[PDB]
Amino acid sequence: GSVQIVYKPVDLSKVTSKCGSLGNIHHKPGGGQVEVKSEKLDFKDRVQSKIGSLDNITHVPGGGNKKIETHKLTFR
Amino acid sequence: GSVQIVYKPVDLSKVTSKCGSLGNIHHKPGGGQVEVKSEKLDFKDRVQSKIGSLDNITHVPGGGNKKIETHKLTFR
Amino acid sequence: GSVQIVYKPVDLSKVTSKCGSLGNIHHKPGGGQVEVKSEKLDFKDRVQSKIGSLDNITHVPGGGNKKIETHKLTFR
Amino acid sequence: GSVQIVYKPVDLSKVTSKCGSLGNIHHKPGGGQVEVKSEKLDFKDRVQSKIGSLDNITHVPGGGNKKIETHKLTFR
Amino acid sequence: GSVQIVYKPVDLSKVTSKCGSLGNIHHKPGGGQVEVKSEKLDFKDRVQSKIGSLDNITHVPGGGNKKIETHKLTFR
Amino acid sequence: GSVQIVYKPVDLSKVTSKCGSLGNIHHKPGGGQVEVKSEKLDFKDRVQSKIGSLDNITHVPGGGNKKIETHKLTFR
Amino acid sequence: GSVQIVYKPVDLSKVTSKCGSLGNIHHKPGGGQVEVKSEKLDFKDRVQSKIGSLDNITHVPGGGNKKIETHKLTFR
Amino acid sequence: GSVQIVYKPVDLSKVTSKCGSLGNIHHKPGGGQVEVKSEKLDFKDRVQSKIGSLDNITHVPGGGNKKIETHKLTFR
Amino acid sequence: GSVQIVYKPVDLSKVTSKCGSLGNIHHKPGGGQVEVKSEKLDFKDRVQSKIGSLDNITHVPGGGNKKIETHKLTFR
Repeated sequence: GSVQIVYKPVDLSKVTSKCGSLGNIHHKPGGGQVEVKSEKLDFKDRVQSKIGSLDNITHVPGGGNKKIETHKLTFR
Repeated sequence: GSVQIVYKPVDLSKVTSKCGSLGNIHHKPGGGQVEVKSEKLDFKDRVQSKIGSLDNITHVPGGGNKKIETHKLTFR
Repeated sequence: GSVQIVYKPVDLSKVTSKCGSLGNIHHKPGGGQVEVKSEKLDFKDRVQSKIGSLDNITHVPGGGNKKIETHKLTFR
Repeated sequence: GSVQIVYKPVDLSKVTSKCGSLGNIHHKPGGGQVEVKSEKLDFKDRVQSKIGSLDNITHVPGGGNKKIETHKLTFR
Repeated sequence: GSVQIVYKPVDLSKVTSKCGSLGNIHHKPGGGQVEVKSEKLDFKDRVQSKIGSLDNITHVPGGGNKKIETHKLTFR
Repeated sequence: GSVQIVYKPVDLSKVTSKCGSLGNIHHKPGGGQVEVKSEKLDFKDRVQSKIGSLDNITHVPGGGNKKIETHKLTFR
Repeated sequence: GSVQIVYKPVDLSKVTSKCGSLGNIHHKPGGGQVEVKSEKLDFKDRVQSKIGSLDNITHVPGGGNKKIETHKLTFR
Repeated sequence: GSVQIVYKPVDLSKVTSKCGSLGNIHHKPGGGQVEVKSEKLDFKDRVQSKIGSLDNITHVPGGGNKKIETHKLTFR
Repeated sequence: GSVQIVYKPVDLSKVTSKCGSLGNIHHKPGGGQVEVKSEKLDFKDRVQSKIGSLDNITHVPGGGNKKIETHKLTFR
């Protein structure tokens, strides 16, 4: 039939931050082990994997603001 | 038939933060173990996985504001 | 029939940050082991993998702001 | 006076050990911090000292037997 | 006076060890920070000292037996 | 006076070890970090000292037996 | 004392068979599958193992008679 | 003392068979599959192993008679 | 004392067979597949192993008779 779909989302939004001095941050990790013992790995379709990782992250963004959007229109 | 769909969500919202001095932050982890013993792994469709991970994160964003949106319209 | 799809998402949005002095950040990791013992890997289609990684990240962007969009229009 | 001293301690003793297989010893310390914050130090005569130290000792002597003697004769 | 001193300690002693296979010893320290903060140090006579040290010792002597003697004769 | 001293400390002692295979010894330190801080130091007589050390030792003597003696005679 | 053991068992026995025509023997099994799906095998001390064996045996001895003996004399 | 052992067993036994025509023996197994799927094999001390064997045996001895003996005399 | 051992087992036994015509034996197995799929083999001391064997044995001895003996005399 005479099907009609209008997709018109209007976005005027704002993500903002104000900060003074940002600093004097100390990160001193004391080491330590990670250990993974296994047998054969068998990953198939679309698998996402992380094994035995050791991370030490210092992340000091002045802003660090995030806006995430996902506009979707499926028709069949 | 003569079906009509109007999708017009209007967003005028704001996410905001104000801060003075941001600092004098100390992170001193005392080490320590992570340990995983296993047999064969068999991940199939769309599997998401993490094993035996050790993390030390210092995250000091001056703003750090988050806005997440998911506009969706499915038709058959 | 006379099927019609209009996709006109209007975006006037903004991600912003203001910060003063950004500095005096110290990151001093104490080492430590990562260990992964295994048998054969058998990865097939679309697999994403990380194994046995040791990371030390210092990340100090002046802005570090992110805007992510994913517009999608699928038709059958 | 006409003093006489005979010092004739006779030692016929034995310290002994017999051992079969000695092994399969594991020592896995997880790191971690040790810290000393102070004022002026003023150590004097005959001191034996350890300050803020982190130690890991593995000692597997096949014998490890100890015999200690201290013979003394003071005359005035 | 007509003083006489005989110092004839007789030693026939033995320290002994017998051992089979000696092995499969693992020592895996995980790192870490060590810190000593102070003002000026003023150490004097006969001092033995260790400061802020991070140490790992593996000692596997096949024998490792010790015999210590200290013969002393003072006359006045 | 008519003083006499005889110092005849006979010693027929033995320090001994018999050992099989001596091996498969592993030593894997994970690194680390060290800080010692002070305003300029002052150390005097007969000192043994170590500052800010980061030290690994593997010591596998097939004997490693020790005999120590001292035979002090003082006459006044 | 004068311990004595006499071991003098007399065997005069017979194992016997008489048969006419031995034949018109058919062994016609209808085939068929054997299937074993597994993971890693980890056999240690004294293991005796068979996996997936398929046998078709036709055994037609004209006699097939058996006599088994085990004479034993233990002294302490 | 005067310990004495006499081992003098007499064997006059017989294993015997009489058979007429031995024949018209058919062995026609219909084939068939054997399948073994596995991961890594890890056999250690004294392991005895068979995997996937397929046998077709036709055994038609005219006699096939057996006599087995095991004479033993142990002294301590 | 006067220890004595006499070992004089007398064997006058017989294993015998009589058979007429020996023949008209057919062995026609319908073939068939054998399949072994695996990962790496890791065999150590005293391992006895067989993998994937296919056998077709026809054994038609005119006699096929067996006589087995095992005389043993152990002294300590």
